[PDB]
Amino acid sequence: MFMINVLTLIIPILLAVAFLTLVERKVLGYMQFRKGPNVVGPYGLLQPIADAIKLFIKEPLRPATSSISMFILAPILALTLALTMWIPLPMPYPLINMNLGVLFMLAMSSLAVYSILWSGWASNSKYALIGALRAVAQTISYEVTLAIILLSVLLMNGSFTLSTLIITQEQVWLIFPAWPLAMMWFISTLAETNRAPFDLTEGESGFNVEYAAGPFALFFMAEYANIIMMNIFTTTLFLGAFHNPYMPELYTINFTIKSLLLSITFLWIRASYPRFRYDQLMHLLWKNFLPLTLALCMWHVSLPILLSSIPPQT
Amino acid sequence: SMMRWNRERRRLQIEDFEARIALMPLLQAEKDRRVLQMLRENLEEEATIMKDVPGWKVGESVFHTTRWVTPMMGELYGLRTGEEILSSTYGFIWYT
Amino acid sequence: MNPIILIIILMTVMLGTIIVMISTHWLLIWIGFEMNMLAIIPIMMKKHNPRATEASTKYFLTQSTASMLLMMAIIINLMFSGQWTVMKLFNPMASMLMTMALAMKLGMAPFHFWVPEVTQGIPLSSGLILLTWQKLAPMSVLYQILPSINLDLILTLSILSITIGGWGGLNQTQLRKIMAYSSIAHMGWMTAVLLYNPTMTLLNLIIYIIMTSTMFTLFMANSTTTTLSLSHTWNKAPIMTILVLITLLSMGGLPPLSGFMPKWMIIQEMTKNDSIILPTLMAITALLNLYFYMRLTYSTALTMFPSTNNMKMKWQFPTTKRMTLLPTMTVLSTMLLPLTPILSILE
Amino acid sequence: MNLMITLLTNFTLATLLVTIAFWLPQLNVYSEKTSPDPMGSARLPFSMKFFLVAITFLLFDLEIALLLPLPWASQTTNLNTMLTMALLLIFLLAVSLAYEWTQKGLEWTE
Amino acid sequence: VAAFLKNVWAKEPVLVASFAIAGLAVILPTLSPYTKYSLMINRATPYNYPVPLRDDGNMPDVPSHPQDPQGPSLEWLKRL
Amino acid sequence: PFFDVQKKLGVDLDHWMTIQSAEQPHRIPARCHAFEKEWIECAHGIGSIRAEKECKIEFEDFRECLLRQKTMKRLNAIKRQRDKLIKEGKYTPPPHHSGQEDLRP
Amino acid sequence: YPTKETAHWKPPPWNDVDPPKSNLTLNFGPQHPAAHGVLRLVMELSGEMVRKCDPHIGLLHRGTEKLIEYKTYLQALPYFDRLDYVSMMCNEQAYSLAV
Amino acid sequence: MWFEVLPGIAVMGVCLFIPGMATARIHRFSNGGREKRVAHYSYQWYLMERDRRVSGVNRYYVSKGLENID
Amino acid sequence: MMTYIVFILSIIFVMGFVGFSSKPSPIYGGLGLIVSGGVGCGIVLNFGGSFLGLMVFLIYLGGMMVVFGYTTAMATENKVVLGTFITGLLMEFLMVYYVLKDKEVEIVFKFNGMGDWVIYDTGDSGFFSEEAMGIAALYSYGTWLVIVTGWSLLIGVVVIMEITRGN
Amino acid sequence: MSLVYMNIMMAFTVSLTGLLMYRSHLMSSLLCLEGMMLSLFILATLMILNSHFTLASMMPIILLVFAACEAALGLSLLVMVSNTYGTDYVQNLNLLQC
Ligand SMILES: CCCCCCCCCCCCCCCCCC(=O)OC[C@H](COP(=O)([O-])OCC[N+](C)(C)C)OC(=O)CCCCCCCCCCCCCCCCC
Ligand SMILES: CCCCCCCCCCCCCCCCCC(=O)OC[C@H](COP(=O)(O)OCCN)OC(=O)CCCCCCCCCCCCCCCCC
Ligand SMILES: CCCCCCCCCCCCCCCCCC(=O)OC[C@H](COP(=O)(O)OCCN)OC(=O)CCCCCCCCCCCCCCCCC
Ligand SMILES: CCCCCCCCCCCCCCCCCC(=O)OC[C@H](COP(=O)(O)OCCN)OC(=O)CCCCCCCCCCCCCCCCC
Ligand SMILES: CCCCCCCCCCCCCCCCCC(=O)OC[C@H](COP(=O)(O)OCCN)OC(=O)CCCCCCCCCCCCCCCCC
Ligand SMILES: C=C(C)[C@H]1Cc2c(ccc3c2O[C@@H]2COc4cc(OC)c(OC)cc4[C@@H]2C3=O)O1
Ligand SMILES: C=C(C)[C@H]1Cc2c(ccc3c2O[C@H]2COc4cc(OC)c(OC)cc4[C@@H]2C3=O)O1
Repeated sequence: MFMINVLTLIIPILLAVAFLTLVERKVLGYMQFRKGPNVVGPYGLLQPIADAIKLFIKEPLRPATSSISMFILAPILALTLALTMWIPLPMPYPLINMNLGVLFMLAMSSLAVYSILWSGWASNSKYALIGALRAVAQTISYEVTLAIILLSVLLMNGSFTLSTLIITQEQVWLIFPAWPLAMMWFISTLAETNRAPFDLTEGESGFNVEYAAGPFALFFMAEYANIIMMNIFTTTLFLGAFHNPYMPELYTINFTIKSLLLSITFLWIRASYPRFRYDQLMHLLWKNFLPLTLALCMWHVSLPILLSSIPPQT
Repeated sequence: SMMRWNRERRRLQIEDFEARIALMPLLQAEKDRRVLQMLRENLEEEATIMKDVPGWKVGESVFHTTRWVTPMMGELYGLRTGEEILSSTYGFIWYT
Repeated sequence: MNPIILIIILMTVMLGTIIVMISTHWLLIWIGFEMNMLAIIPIMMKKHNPRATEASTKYFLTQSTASMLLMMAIIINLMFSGQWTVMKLFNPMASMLMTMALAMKLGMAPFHFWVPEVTQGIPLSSGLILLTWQKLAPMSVLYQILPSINLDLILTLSILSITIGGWGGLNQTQLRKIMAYSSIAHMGWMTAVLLYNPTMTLLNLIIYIIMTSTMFTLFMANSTTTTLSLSHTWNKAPIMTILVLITLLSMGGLPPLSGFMPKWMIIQEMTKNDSIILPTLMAITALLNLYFYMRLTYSTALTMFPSTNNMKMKWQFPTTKRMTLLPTMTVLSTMLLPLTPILSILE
Repeated sequence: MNLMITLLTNFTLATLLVTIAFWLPQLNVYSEKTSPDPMGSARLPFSMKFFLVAITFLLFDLEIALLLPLPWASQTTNLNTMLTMALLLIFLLAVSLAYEWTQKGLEWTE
Repeated sequence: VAAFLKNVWAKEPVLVASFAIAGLAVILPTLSPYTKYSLMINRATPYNYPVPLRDDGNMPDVPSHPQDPQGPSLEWLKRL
Repeated sequence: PFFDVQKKLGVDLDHWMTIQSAEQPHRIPARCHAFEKEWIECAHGIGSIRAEKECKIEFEDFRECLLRQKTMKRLNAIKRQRDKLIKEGKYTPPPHHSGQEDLRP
Repeated sequence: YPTKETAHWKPPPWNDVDPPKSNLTLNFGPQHPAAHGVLRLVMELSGEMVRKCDPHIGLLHRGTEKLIEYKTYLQALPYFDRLDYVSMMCNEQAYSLAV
Repeated sequence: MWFEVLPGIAVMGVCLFIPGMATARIHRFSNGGREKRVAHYSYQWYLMERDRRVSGVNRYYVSKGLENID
Repeated sequence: MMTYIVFILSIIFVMGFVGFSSKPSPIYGGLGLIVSGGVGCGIVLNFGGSFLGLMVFLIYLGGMMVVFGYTTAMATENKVVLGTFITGLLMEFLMVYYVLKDKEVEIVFKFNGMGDWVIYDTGDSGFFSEEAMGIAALYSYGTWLVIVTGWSLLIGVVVIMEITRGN
Repeated sequence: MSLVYMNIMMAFTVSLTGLLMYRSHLMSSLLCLEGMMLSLFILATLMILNSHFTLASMMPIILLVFAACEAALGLSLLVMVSNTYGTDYVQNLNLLQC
């Protein structure tokens, strides 16, 4: 019975990631005064199916690798970490209800940079290794503000429990007392997933240009399996929905609608701006987000003490 | 809003803790009879097992003091099946 | 290096030594050693040349291995005692590991194999810091755990340090390596009397720090790092040859100099405890380091040398180098033996 | 226990899909390719700035590790001491950032 | 004092907001009247059992029942 | 040297994490709180030389609380004799040690 | 005391400084869209900085103006559409004003 | 026009609705028609194991009330 | 077999260290230390140290071994290795055979051969993890510890910026 | 005593012997050093959790933080060696033999 719960978690994750490609192409199409796919399925609904089948029957490279084993371990770690991020997400009840789900997700998302690093190792191209090192330094830069913003908010939560965060926002959204944290958090999750304006894997050649259609479709989909997750995590963190314990699907419809609107907000951001130069987003993290994030972390340390609003431990 | 709601949540937490406090003497009494039950059962089964061994004192304390020592996990669940052992030793850790 | 940053880093070195000296919890002992190592690494890389990077890497690896062995010793102490007081240990395995780890931090044999190299690669002021200030904290921890120190281990390490410091400096023309093998020999002399009388250990530590500080301060005052450049000192400043004469005679243990003071007292505290053979062969080995000191001052300090013409330019300029505490340290490193019962202030 | 079941299931599904991806087009006998990069064969030069941003991440991540028990530390009865040490730790993170700023450590990846 | 402040607010408004929020977070718990109640609520939260006292004969300030009028009360918390 | 700055200035830098018997958060006892308290109150002030020989019984009780070597040795002996009598067939487990009795509270 | 093994040991330098015993060169060839078509670029970088930028061209060199010498003026006119192929009638106008 | 993107968004929304409604129905099924017991803390685990003992059928969720006492 | 699971992880932990102390390369040495950190973290998580296990994942693996792999990438572009690997593996499996056939062993210390489920405690801790509140005590009882750790990290930043400059 | 402690100490001694006598990459020596730190973390954690000694629960984090800072320092030394020879082979660190 628990295995049925695991499968109804992880198979709809891959289906939602598949149709997120269609939603991306359609929404980017209409924002660009054109259409997205509408030929392959009715309203393009068979486009991700045809695309996944097309990739799975292309010839892989199997190049001269510095490591064959890490060439294999990069998609496996990517998909495994991209699927295990979803297991403490309370919607309204989680698969694994753990006391430290927030810190769990922070640690497992910190583990995701090894996919980028091993994919840069496995290609013998030294320029792909350079781009992988730039991607890793980008991701570990924005993990700092992820950790500190998340700590500042959990100072208003009371615990590391993700299901407590629904109880925290029963009166007000947590974007109202923490919108500067929310906007730096949202841009930092945008910079975590190598997503535009923070993507540096299409132009000055990325870390996963060595992969062609066997592992690539897996990498990509693991990457989008992070993106929805991060928005769902943002939905739990700043836009907490109403939970009726006798009708849990009210919460499930409400957080699903908010997470869809936030993933579409990612799509609507990448269709609206140019990219950063690499040192410009390093300037954005280390000189603009990090002083504000430290200042607001001091503010959210001292603020529940000065208002007598320290949240419950349990 | 977070001020009013966290003050309300601290009041609710104090109410839950006082329900716990009011239940704690009954749980303490049941726990005491639980562990003395398991120790007396282990004592009788040791008395019916450890007769072949020469020089054996059944129920011999390993401590030189005569103070009550809180029973260890393998003292209580030492002669029971592996299902109850695994439950009592990793159930809370493995719970979901 | 920015002088403010240099002051902050030297205060952090001092702060780590103070945390090791004053703290009652073993984790804070380990923290003080970590702080001391982390702070002393830039003092060795002051001049930024590859010899200092090699010396700092070797020093890092030895002190890091020693710190991990120290934490393993603390952890076995926690197994077998359930507590954390910096006092005697409650397991001979923790005793052995902590004695080994402190022997690695001091540079005692058989872990001496970094002390001549690292001291060679770093400047004279940082070598002064390494051979004087970095001895204070592990001698404090050895001072507090001596009810648990195995006698055979500490005496094996001590006499091995004395023999290797004796027979390692016979071959040496570099002044920093002579000071480093002298360091190893003096740490053997400090740790052999540790379980008998620790006040004489402290006496040897203070007299050693005074003589080593005198020698490195004269080295910085003359800018001499080799024997042959030390020979060119009489034609520039004749008093500096006299001072390196009397201080090297004191470090080997000549009477009536002050460096004869500790080790004589050490022999005086080892025959009380009915050990006759051990301080005998111990001072037999000290006669070998005194003997190459007497070659290194007879053959190459007293009888005056061929000079170079450019030295006659250097006659027209006096020393503007801050010779801080150098006359005080030179008087104390030579003329202190009539005040030998001052040692009771270290009880 | 159910957590290990979930982790093992995700690793199993990932290994299944990766093996099918690596070996379903290896059933094909497409063609054998010989195929005889911005840099040709030059050795990868060390970039000092990338290492500096990695170590700056590591040290600020340790300062984050010290900051992590604050939601539990807000529940203490010694709140004046706790608030003082929390503000001192975030201030020391800010001072490490200010020294990283003013000594030009955050330059060309600013 | 306002020329440098307007200059840094025109050049570096991120750092002005940062130093201002940091300064408020430092100084404001020393000025808030509610900082006393944080301490008071965190000591009123009963994580442990209220271990009873042996009645020696003279402890008038200790109640004999939870519903007795003497002892610590939480009416300051029920009102706020 | 142990320059006791903490006692000279009267400050508590690190005496609090030193022993298990100290003041813990939320009055949490250690598992060997009573044994360590007994051994510390035995060995207090008498010096380490007199403590190693005059407080041996408290220290053995406390070390055996920490490591439970005697308890595990006795459990090994009982479980091994029980396994021998199960292999020989001279003993059968009762229903309360086979899991057929629907536990008490 | 130099032995047989300790005989090649030269003394260390007098200032205790040894000698220290290069910049990257990239070749962004014709495999790239954000260069506007057919360009090779030999970059010489020093980290992030561009020390040198050497564009190699001729990847669309078609010998237009040798082909013009063997065609009439009317036949040479459509070559000018295909030079600046987002500025067709402007190049037509330039060549027409010339003729 | 712009309502052409809504079938893909609706399919993706159903795919995001399935895990939550699934785990809600499974937790109601496996726990006697009620929510899964949350045991983050050892007191919660102690009460839950005491429920498993007092139910008599080796299930924490089988609740016994005043009818179980005389 | 499930009762010995901590023990089973510990065996893998030993194997993992012999996996990388044989040292074929710093690349595979890093890979072995990451797998070893995962399994030793599982050991920590199975005793109830959930926050310390997530400190292994977030800070050791997710923070520091990332920097080791990063520096291995950027700075660092058999018989001895495989022999030391199989030597340590034979030593460890002979230790496992000894302690499983004897339920008692002495290499340096005396070690029981039953599982470590026996050595636990039978109590509860109410509405908190004791390990969580002990780590929360860093801000209330651990003042001097916070001071020396923050000063060491500030000095660590300063020291890294000194020695990486080369001037 | 406990049987998992023997395995953690044996892991510590394996990485200690891996540090000591190999004369290889410097990064491999830093990896053996941080394996020693990892085994110290696991062993301190199992002891402190075993004894329910609550105030020492912050001790392994300290054991992590300092030593990870230590690790950062070591990498910078390696990088300076990696800026001198082009390799981290420790047999290039033989200038100070004479
Ligand atoms: C989670 C739900 C959604 C959240 C909101 C996000 C949705 C909208 C997204 C829009 C598209 C964004 C695409 C990426 C853009 C990245 C670039 C960018 O914006 O850089 C950030 C820029 C960076 O600056 P810059 O790049 O504009 O300028 C260059 C930098 N200088 C000036 C130094 C040369 O701004 C910030 O860093 C601001 C971050 C948030 C600030 C929050 C301030 C709080 C206010 C406190 C009070 C202030 C008043 C004074 C004190 C009062 C005291 C009582
Ligand atoms: C190259 C190698 C292969 C690489 C690919 C595969 C590995 C990477 C992807 C998988 C990562 C696995 C991470 C597993 C542990 C995560 C942390 C964790 O368990 O936290 C959750 C929880 C803590 O919360 P709490 O509520 O306190 O616990 C219940 C107590 N009431 O704790 C619990 O609920 C405790 C449950 C019991 C203990 C769980 C132990 C899990 C197994 C150990 C790790 C296995 C993976 C090892 C490799 C890691 C990566 C290198
Ligand atoms: C029980 C134990 C309790 C504690 C007891 C006390 C222990 C004392 C241990 C003393 C150790 C001193 C180490 C050296 C001093 C520390 C700071 C330092 O290094 O100063 C030297 C300084 C460096 O300046 P810089 O510009 O870098 O020089 C390069 C040359 N261009 O400037 C120079 O280089 C100038 C040249 C002269 C420097 C001489 C310094 C002498 C210091 C030692 C004094 C004697 C010891 C104290 C008395 C005995 C105590 C035991
Ligand atoms: C006491 C309160 C608590 C203080 C500690 C906590 C601080 C929280 C934020 C942490 C920030 C960490 C990094 C800070 C570095 C500061 C130094 C600095 O940035 O100086 C350089 C800068 C000129 O910029 P530049 O060097 O060119 O850098 C590239 C950008 N152009 O020059 C500047 O930007 C000038 C900076 C100084 C002027 C700022 C004034 C702000 C005033 C706000 C209102 C009053 C707030 C009360 C506190 C007083 C603050 C001064
Ligand atoms: C959580 C929700 C998840 C939802 C995921 C699915 C979303 C999309 C759902 C399907 C949408 C409609 C698809 C219609 C496809 C085209 C059908 C068709 O007519 O194909 C015609 C083709 C050839 O026909 P022929 O007979 O040759 O024509 C000559 C006529 N004189 O004939 C053929 O090609 C043969 C028939 C092919 C039919 C394919 C239908 C789509 C299959 C998609 C797989 C997933 C289905 C849903 C799974 C979940 C529900 C069970
Ligand atoms: C996961 C499934 C079912 C399929 C669909 C799919 C892949 C793998 C990769 C991709 C993909 O869908 C789209 C295809 O088209 C673009 C076009 C893009 O830009 C034009 C673009 O920019 C980032 C991104 C993309 C996706 C992309 O890379 O596997
Ligand atoms: C070369 C070194 C290291 C030493 C050894 C040495 C000298 C200098 C001078 C002499 C010397 O050898 C000694 C040998 O034996 C005695 C014995 C003496 O008295 C016992 C005595 O009294 C003055 C004088 C002497 C020699 C003497 O003049 O420097």
